Amino acid sequence: MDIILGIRVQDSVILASSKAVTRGISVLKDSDDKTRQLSPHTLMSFAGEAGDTVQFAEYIQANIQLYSIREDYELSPQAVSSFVRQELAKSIRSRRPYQVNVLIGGYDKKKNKPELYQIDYLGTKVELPYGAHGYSGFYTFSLLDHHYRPDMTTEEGLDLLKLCVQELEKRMPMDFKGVIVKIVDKDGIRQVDDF
Amino acid sequence: MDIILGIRVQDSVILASSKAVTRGISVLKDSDDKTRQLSPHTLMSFAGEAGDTVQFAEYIQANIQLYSIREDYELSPQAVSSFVRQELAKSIRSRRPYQVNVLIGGYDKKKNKPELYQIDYLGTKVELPYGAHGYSGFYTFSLLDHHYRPDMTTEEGLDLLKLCVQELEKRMPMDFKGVIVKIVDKDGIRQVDDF
Amino acid sequence: SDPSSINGGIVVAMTGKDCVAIACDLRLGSQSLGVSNKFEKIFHYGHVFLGITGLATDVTTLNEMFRYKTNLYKLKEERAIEPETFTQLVSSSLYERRFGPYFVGPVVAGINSKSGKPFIAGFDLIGCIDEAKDFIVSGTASDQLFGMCESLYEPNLEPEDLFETISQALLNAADRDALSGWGAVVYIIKKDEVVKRYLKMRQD
Amino acid sequence: TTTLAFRFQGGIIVAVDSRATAGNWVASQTVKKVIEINPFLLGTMAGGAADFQFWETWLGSQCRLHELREKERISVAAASKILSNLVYQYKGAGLSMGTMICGYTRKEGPTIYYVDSDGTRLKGDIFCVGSGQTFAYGVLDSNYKWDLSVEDALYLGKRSILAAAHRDAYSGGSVNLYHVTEDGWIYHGNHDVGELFWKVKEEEGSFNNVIG
Amino acid sequence: TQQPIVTGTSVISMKYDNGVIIAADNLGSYGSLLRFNGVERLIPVGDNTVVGISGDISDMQHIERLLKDLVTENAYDNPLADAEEALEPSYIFEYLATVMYQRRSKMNPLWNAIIVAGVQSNGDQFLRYVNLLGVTYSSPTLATGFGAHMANPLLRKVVDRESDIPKTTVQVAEEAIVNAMRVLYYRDARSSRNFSLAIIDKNTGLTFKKNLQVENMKWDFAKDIKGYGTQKI
Amino acid sequence: TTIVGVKFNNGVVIAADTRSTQGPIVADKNCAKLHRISPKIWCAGAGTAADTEAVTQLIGSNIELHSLYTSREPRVVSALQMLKQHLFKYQGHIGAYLIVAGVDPTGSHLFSIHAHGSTDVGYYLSLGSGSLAAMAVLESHWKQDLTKEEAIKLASDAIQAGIWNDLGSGSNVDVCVMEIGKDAEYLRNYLTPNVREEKQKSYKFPRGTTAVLKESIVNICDIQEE
Amino acid sequence: TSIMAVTFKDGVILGADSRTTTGAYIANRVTDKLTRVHDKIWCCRSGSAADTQAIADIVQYHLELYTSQYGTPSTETAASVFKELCYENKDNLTAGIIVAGYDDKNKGEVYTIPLGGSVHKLPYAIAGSGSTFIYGYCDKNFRENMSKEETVDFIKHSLSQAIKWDGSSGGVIRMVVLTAAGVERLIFYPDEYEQL
Amino acid sequence: TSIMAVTFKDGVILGADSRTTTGAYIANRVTDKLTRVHDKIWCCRSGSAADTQAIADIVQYHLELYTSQYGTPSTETAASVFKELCYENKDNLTAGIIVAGYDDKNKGEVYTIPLGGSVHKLPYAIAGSGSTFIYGYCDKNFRENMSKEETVDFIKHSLSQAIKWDGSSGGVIRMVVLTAAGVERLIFYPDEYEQL
Amino acid sequence: QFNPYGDNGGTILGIAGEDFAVLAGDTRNITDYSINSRYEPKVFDCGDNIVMSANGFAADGDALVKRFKNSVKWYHFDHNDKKLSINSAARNIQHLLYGKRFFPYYVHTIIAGLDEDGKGAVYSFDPVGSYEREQCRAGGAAASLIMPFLDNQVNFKNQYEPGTNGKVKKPLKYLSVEEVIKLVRDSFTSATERHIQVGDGLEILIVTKDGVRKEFYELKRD
Ligand SMILES: *[B]([O])([O])[C]([C][C]([C])[C])[N]C(=O)[C]([C]C1=[C][C]=[C][C]=[C]1)[N]C(=O)C1=[C]N=[C][C]=N1
Ligand SMILES: *[B]([O])([O])[C]([C][C]([C])[C])[N]C(=O)[C]([C]C1=[C][C]=[C][C]=[C]1)[N]C(=O)C1=[C]N=[C][C]=N1
Ligand SMILES: *[B]([O])([O])[C]([C][C]([C])[C])[N]C(=O)[C]([C]C1=[C][C]=[C][C]=[C]1)[N]C(=O)C1=[C]N=[C][C]=N1
Ligand SMILES: *[B]([O])([O])[C]([C][C]([C])[C])[N]C(=O)[C]([C]C1=[C][C]=[C][C]=[C]1)[N]C(=O)C1=[C]N=[C][C]=N1
Ligand SMILES: [Cl-]
Ligand SMILES: [Cl-]
Ligand SMILES: [Mg+2]
Ligand SMILES: [Mg+2]
Ligand SMILES: [Mg+2]
Ligand SMILES: [Mg+2]
Repeated sequence: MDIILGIRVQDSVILASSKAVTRGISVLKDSDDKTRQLSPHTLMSFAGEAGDTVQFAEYIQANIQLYSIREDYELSPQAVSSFVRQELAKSIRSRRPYQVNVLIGGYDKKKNKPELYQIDYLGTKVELPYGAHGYSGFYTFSLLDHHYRPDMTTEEGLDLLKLCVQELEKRMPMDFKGVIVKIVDKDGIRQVDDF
Repeated sequence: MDIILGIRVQDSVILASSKAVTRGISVLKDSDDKTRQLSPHTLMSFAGEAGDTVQFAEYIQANIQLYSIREDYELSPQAVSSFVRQELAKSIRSRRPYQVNVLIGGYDKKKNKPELYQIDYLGTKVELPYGAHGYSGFYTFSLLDHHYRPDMTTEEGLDLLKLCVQELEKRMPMDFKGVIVKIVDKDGIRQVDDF
Repeated sequence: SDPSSINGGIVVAMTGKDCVAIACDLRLGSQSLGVSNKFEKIFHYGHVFLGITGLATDVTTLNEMFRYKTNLYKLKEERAIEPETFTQLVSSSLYERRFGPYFVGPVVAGINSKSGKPFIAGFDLIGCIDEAKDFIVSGTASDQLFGMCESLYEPNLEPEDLFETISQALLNAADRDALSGWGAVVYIIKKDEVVKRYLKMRQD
Repeated sequence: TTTLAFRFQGGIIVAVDSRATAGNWVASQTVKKVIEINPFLLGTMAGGAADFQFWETWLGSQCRLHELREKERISVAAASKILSNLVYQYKGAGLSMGTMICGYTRKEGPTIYYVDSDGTRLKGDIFCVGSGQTFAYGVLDSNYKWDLSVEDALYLGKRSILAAAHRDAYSGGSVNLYHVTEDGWIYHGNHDVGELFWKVKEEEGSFNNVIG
Repeated sequence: TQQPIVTGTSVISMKYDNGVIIAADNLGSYGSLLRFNGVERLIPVGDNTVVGISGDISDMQHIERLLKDLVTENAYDNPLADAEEALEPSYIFEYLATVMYQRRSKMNPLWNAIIVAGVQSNGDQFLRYVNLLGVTYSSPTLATGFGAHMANPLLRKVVDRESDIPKTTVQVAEEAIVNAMRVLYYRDARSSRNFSLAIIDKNTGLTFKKNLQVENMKWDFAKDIKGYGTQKI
Repeated sequence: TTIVGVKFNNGVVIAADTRSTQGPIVADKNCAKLHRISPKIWCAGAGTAADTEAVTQLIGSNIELHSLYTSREPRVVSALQMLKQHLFKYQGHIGAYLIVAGVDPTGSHLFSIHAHGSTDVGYYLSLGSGSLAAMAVLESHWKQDLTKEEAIKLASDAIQAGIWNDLGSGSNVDVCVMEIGKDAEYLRNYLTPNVREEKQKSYKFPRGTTAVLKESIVNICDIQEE
Repeated sequence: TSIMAVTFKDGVILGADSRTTTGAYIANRVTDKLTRVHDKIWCCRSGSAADTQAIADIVQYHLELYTSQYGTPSTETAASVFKELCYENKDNLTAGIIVAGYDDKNKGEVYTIPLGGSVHKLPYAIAGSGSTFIYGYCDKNFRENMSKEETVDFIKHSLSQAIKWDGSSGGVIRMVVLTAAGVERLIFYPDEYEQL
Repeated sequence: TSIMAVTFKDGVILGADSRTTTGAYIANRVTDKLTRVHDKIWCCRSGSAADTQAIADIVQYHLELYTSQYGTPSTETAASVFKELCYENKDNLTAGIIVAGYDDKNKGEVYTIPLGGSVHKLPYAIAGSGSTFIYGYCDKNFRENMSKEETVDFIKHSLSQAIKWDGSSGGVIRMVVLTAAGVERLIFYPDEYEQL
Repeated sequence: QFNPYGDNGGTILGIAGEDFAVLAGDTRNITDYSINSRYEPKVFDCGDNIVMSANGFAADGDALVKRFKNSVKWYHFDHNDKKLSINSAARNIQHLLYGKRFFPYYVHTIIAGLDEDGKGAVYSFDPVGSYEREQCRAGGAAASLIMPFLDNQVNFKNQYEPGTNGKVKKPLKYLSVEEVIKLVRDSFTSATERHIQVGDGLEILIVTKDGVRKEFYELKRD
């Protein structure tokens, strides 16, 4: 799929992901949620080749949920991101690799810190204050470089995120049919229904 | 992937043409008029390969304006369309052909009839009630097949045109930044500033 | 396309008098796009330091792999691995992937705890050992680093002088490379103390 | 490369970077990417080119010949079209250039024309061209207004190039500013990015991601 | 653009104290077939220059006619054609170098590597190389094809730099050339035993030696070599 | 790379330059191209550096185990057979071009091995990008019944020819002499005809020249007691 | 490469040049292309040196193991083992091999195995790049039941021409004589065979 | 194609096969490859039939016009005109031509012009695909100043072998004798030359 | 297929002083892994106190230099023996290079001399004619090895003044002709060590108001 964004603020992680699904000439759907909840305080958005994206996201989801049941314990965002990276790093030298780029936004309940991880299909992990995949970064990073602070509130983060989406809507050729925004904080994961 | 549309109603010809200009990754402009007035009662919209489009449109424009001055007489839409077709038919077997598709909407003051001509870069002329170039037709023709009448008013034509643009805006992947609509009738050529 | 220059980056190592220095830039990119200015390329296992340039996923993978192997080494041997031994381990590990190699340019640096002798070594992506006396270079600006090191370097430099030499070798090489820069780190290594310094450099 | 140019109250701002690369190798950090065509017209460069050194210097000769013949300053529209018609003859022949022909005349006012190696010729208010254009557009769009002071407009252009110089690997070196009125273009300093970045970071409170 | 068909291999040459020596074998190869065994590839121009040519033989023959025509043209309205205004090595070379570069620039090259060896009016040694690309260079030793790889190393042991030229006699230089020709016969799969050798001396003039043969070859040790490793019989 | 081997009266000598290259860049100026398969069987290697090292180590390891198994000093033909069969299996993809030499109970031996697994016997051999410059010298100066002193001279002269005339070769000359009834002597940097001249200037910087953001002590020691 | 094997009254003689080439460079000018798979069964090798050596090595192993179990193998048996390798691995091999041997029962025999892997029993055989130039000569000059001296002259003259015209062939002319008397090696140097 | 020209005491003889092939189909089994550019200057044609005919036609035109102005041309002159065409149009031609002629002053001469466009004056010349197989034979059996009958036998035996081994060559052996006496055509059928 | 281009290797270096200019270049000429010549002059005096070198493909390089020398000659004829200024020479070369835009001179051209104010001047070109005045420029095979060193030692990049810690830069003090030659020699000695196409000899041409002077230095021959 097309545009996925992430921004880590003071006390939460915010993930924006486009709603459009284009199969060639037509936009088949304009309300697609390009994300999966891996655990109560860990959310992974994704974008890449069709099929591979969901297949991968659900495979990861199942594995983390299996871990959660076995140990009766939620893995840290760092731990989940490392697991995910290894799966992609394993994948890239396979017969047919997973062609999937992901953002992992999680709130670490132990350290009481939000954490955003950006991992591409090669298995290239980086912890960031704000991240993106594909052409999304080319437009947004210049805005985020300017306006971003580590002590921003969630409402300030959403406003900065709106400014990013507006710039994408102005300068990107593809109509991505807006974004679904989700917030990950100490209280868990919720969706901003109006954006 | 520029969208240019045409519809011939009772007493006028209406040409809609997208405003977007995309140079790869960025939309450089969102207010581009993809049309030239060849004569007071003849308008040509165009879409094709960058540079070639305007170069061709202006070359045609100059030739028709030269004819108008020489004879102190406006050529019929049919005559202009035939001239244009020949230029493209000549072009296709050149060293470097004009890669330009056009719609020629004109009002014939002799016969008191609106006329719409669709000509592709190969020099393939067809007189139509409604026409389009590129992928535009794939979405719109099904709507036009259903709703079109030969006795429609200009206001009814604009409403049917809005329905076409809405469907394009819904199902096309590319954001073409809306359209500039122009009407060609007995009184000449005017632009619908609000659309 | 070329795996060794997608992410970009550089590593350089030098020997001094009773000391070694290893240094790297901090850039990680997706070709033209700069992605991270905190991607450190120098890791350490005990007193043995390893810098890795090249494809970032493999940089990470190999660090995790040599951490894995040096930890088991320590449990069984009941002692920390030495630079000479680690160099051989790196070479072995890389060559076993001969026809499906990690796209990396590793650089070992450290001081032998028993003999006190300063040691550096470089590798190609399939395990060939380049055990130089003077200096080792690696990454997208290796040509530039070769040019800097070959002119700036002199033997038997004191730790605080060596720091200036390696820092200037890296900085000026990185500035003549589009895919390197965005910060830099220099490790000055002595027999029983290690100082790590972040350099202030142009951020373009 | 990052080059921008935008119309505003005080005329036109033009801002460019200074970097030239051959692959990953940085060839030059000191490149003039603004051809001072004459005292009243400016032109930018981008695209693996420098074809535009020859052709925009040539354009200056054509513009000089025009005002000798017509006893009148050439229009921005006429100047830009001489260049666009020229490159159109050479269409298909080589690589990828992109330019902004900038000027201010009495009849037109402040005018910018995006001319392109594919033959494209677009009039417009704002343009960013080059490998770092998207980064520049981000800063420019969010902070652009018609009612900007000459001081603030100059800074916005400087800041937009800095934004791209930072992210885009093939942009950087230094920023060359120009301000264009009908009385002529005015040069506004060569600004090294190495020094400009730390200056802007500290003063503006931006680039919190980077450690300094 | 073409491909070479009938080809001539190495042309080797060096300077010595009073002049230059140049040599080339008498073979015209047709791929792996050693088709023509009587081909002269050293072509003298006047009594002070010898042009040695390798590569395509049809193009060589064309160049040969150009040089022949050059001498004719130089004699026209030139009372000093056999004296002050006679053709120099430098004149003959620059002409060829002009042609070779012009032809490469029309994407229709004369598929050759040429070495113009000679002695100037003032007694200076002339030795310069030119090829199908129009590339030119001069050196105390020059060689084409395989000669570049095998002859030069041997010839450079005699004249390693400019200062060694006055110290090298014609006997020592000729010996080095003749030895180099033997080495090329051992190791070049498209060479012949028969060759021609030319000496252009500022005192004794042009000496052109035809029908020379590689002699004093070492082959006896072949009898002792058996199998490719473990075989004893 | 220039590597040579030369037979003589009572043994065999091999030699090699010390330049390693990646394209037009010199990767190592003092590379070690002479590899020890066993105490009295040494080989010189050209082509891909990792391969010549790896393939020699492997065969050398198996040769050692074989020598312990058979209670006999290893033979050159064993190293030759084991190398060629390995290289052949990999169809030239292991880029190792070797000159294998040594002394054993059978006598003194000199062989060459190519990447595809072909072997050649000879009294004088040369491999690598400078083999043509080396072979020119060998063909000009080699004779039967060479002494030890003459063979070392001829071998190092052949390497020099490559060093000077071939851009793929350079720096120093390594030699290894393996005489019958004697320990093999490995002469590392036998010749050093390419020492760099003194630089015109010292580029030692004044301390505090480099701008620094942060400093910190790195904990290399283990977790501490108390 | 110019190789040939010729049967005569007393047995068979194998003949070969000594040139190994990497393109136009002569990698080895004193190569031994006549190689031994058994006491009195030898072969001439053409094409890839690596392939023909690997093959010849394996064949010698098979015939050594054959001998240990079933006694001395026939020349036909040796040719069959060569064939089995060349045929079954035709996609990955470039080997033109001439097998030649001497029994007391069958006397001198010659089998040629070209690229395909096919076997062809003949009175004499020629192969390698340089053989093309001597088809005419060999066909005209070959007789059956020649003497040893006549057969040596036939091979010497034939290979001399093959060498003269083929760039890939050259050096010394090696020969190996296979008769009841035993195994005799012969060598002929350029100065001798060139003037013929 | 197997073609050859051989000088002898009384003059020169041109020889050729008669096979024209489209791949493996014999388009013409009775082709005349010996063609006349002047009274006593002929040529043997190999390679493209279309190219060699177009060339030979043009050469005959040039020598006819030469004769009208400057009298009878030399065989060298004829070879030079052939060369000029083959050399200057080397990119678009596939023609291997042997020129052979008889003067009273120069007697029998033979010039061979291979693909490149180069000229080579020789005592005798062989060319065409089938010539490869008779380099060895022709080199061994050629003598200078042979008789007419000896030269006919030399060509017959040579081309016989070339035909025997080369698929592209076959049919009848045509010959053309050029001497002071005049121009004699000879033909030799399969039954005659195959049993040699 | 015929490839009309080739790489003859080598490396050149131009440094502009306060009242002088140097244009240095190694004398080694090569193809692939063979040395053609150990001394083949690459930097030429073109008259009017201008020195030039067109590094890369020697045939195109020799052609270009030849044509510029010719341009200088015809400049004197056509304009009353007027001295061709370095800025005018540079622009003239742009037109020579761009004149073959669609079949380029495969060379990296550098000229050096004095501007009309007497100050040192170095101009640098790409193969298709783009040019720019510079204080410092290395061109050719080993340009990537030399330029970073020159940024550091000529323009004092990344160097700051002790005690201030990154706050105050090192001042851009002018370099003497003796100081420049030291940097030139060390650049080529270093380039020779790590680049196989660089060596044999170093020829430097120094341009002052007094005229053009030459200096030659040995380089390693391996
Ligand atoms: B910019 O990055 O587009 C820049 C503009 C140019 C006028 C200096 N282009 C270049 O630097 C190009 C390479 C390139 C990089 C990225 C996108 C497109 C092109 N280089 C050159 O034009 C160049 C390189 N070396 C010498 C001279 N010119
Ligand atoms: B010699 O020039 O053949 C030399 C011998 C080697 C055993 C030290 N070869 C090399 O140095 C090879 C050349 C080569 C380049 C590229 C691909 C394969 C071979 N170099 C290396 O193996 C090499 C390259 N970079 C780093 C380390 N080693
Ligand atoms: B002969 O020329 O066929 C010869 C016989 C071989 C058994 C020694 N073969 C070669 O010389 C081959 C190449 C070749 C030449 C002509 C036809 C077919 C093949 N040479 C090699 O295999 C070779 C080349 N370089 C090093 C080692 N081996
Ligand atoms: B001979 O085989 O070269 C022969 C001589 C020709 C003058 C009659 N040539 C041909 O038969 C050619 C094909 C060819 C075969 C072998 C080598 C080169 C070329 N045949 C034709 O030109 C031909 C084929 N079909 C119809 C007409 N002509
Ligand atoms: Cl062999
Ligand atoms: Cl015919
Ligand atoms: Mg149509
Ligand atoms: Mg940047
Ligand atoms: Mg060398
Ligand atoms: Mg037949």
